[PDB]
Amino acid sequence: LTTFTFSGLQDAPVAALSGSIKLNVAAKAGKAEVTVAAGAAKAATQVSAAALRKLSGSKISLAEVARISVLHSSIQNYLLS
Amino acid sequence: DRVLSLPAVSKNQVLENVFHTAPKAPVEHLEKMVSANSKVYDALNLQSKRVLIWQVKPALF
Repeated sequence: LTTFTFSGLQDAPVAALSGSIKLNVAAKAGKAEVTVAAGAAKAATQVSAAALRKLSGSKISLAEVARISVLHSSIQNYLLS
Repeated sequence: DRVLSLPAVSKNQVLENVFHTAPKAPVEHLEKMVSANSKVYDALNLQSKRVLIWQVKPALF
């Protein structure tokens, strides 16, 4: 990712697409009313329009944890398939 | 020449032309396919101690 991102609470998802997890947001003039539930749990938090802009400040930077290599695991995966 | 009116085919030759092959036991299929499906269980279960799922689709931490 770049050091500056310009996404969040503008043309965001206002609804979920599955049947397994229920999302609905109330995008108000300043903030959003995000309330989500996935089966047995409930979650209702408050985010602002500048709260998602702070989210991409530190990046996650995922990486494969492989036994030998990502290359070797890809070749082994092809041999398994 | 009383011996030439006996059957010339010996009891040995009857016992080797009747029981020609050692027959397959039915438990051999069980023990062989169990000793190979133990390897199918070991590599491919998600509860084995040596699963291949971390050597094949590594992780994303």
